[PDB]
Amino acid sequence: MKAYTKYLTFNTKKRRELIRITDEVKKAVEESEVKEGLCLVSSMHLTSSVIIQDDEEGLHEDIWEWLEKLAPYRPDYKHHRTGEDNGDAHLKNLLTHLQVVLPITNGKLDLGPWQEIFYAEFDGQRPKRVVIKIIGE
Amino acid sequence: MKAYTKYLTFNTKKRRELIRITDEVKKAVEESEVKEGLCLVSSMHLTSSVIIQDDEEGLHEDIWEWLEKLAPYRPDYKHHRTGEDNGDAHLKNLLTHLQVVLPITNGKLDLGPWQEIFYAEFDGQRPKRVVIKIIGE
Amino acid sequence: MKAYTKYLTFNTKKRRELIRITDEVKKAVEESEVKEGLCLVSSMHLTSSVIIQDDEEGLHEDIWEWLEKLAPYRPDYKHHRTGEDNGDAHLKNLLTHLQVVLPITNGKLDLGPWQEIFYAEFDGQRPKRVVIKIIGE
Repeated sequence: MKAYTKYLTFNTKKRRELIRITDEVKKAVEESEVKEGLCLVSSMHLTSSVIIQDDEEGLHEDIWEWLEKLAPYRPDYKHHRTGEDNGDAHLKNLLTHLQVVLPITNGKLDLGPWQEIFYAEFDGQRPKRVVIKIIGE
Repeated sequence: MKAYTKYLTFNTKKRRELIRITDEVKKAVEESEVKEGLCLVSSMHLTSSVIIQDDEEGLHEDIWEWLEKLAPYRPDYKHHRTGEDNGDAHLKNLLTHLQVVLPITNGKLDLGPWQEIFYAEFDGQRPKRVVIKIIGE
Repeated sequence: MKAYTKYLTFNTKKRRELIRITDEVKKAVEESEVKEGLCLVSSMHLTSSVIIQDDEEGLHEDIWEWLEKLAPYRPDYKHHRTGEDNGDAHLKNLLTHLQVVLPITNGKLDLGPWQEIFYAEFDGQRPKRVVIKIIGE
């Protein structure tokens, strides 16, 4: 059986940011030479997630507003006992889920007509990685 | 290694609907002849998800009410700049997560005593697909 | 191809509880002899989930408070028609997502610097299982 691993590193210019990584993942799928298989794309951190959204602008704005609404920055989270006040970023990671698993069909990332893979940074400005793990034939 | 792919197509009679697809997935697991492996079941759209719930009626009603409560239809989402006002469906997809991964054990879908796989449509009435991707031996 | 299955059983002392199972999963990864692969860790129940959080105390308290806030116990959920009033536990399962999929790299669980796998019980005090399903080489 074939297996392929690749790590993507980000250091966003902002604390919160949406980064397209579909082509990155597609590059990995090609390198893996896998014809049929599974492709896991997961954030290795608790304050960021790999999500599948689409490209529309307005929707990107809606998700930040919904995230802030459901998992708002707060000064009083208990996590702040450590002096860290990125508690909301952890909640946003829980909310959105840290990862996605995609099919590989006929040597291709099996995506829907509008699906796009993003690295959703919730506490960036420092080096953080995303793992791509592919298995199959 | 063995790999099997199958797409399920839905065109719900309603914008929002709960559709049982466990037997569909089980049919695919049988066709794949896989003894031991993994089975990914994922929506190929941003406005629908594959979820695992159970069969109880009341709970089905609770999830729609909770979804509407956490990701309410709204006329003012920015996504509406496109004239599309299914923004809430995208949020519901984020909320519930687009997919599930299930074990295949001894040639069988490895499910809990009450687990049932559903295709949860949040903006239906048009052709949308779900991918089943199986790998293993 | 190699495949390995192991079930973890819990019967929490409390209705709601956070249980570390990272070492349990690591034990399974070792037993599987898999060098490169995927490792699914999923709750077999609708009222509990496998989540990835980190170890900080304050954050553990924040997640219970956020969960209760987003998916509060309630006496009036429709699910209660059955006399069961664990409706909130089902919602919490939806919220947090029942499972996680982890990479196996060089015979090791491929985890981030702070990632820890937990069994998050939302209606415990009875025997419930978590499945570990590993495939790869």
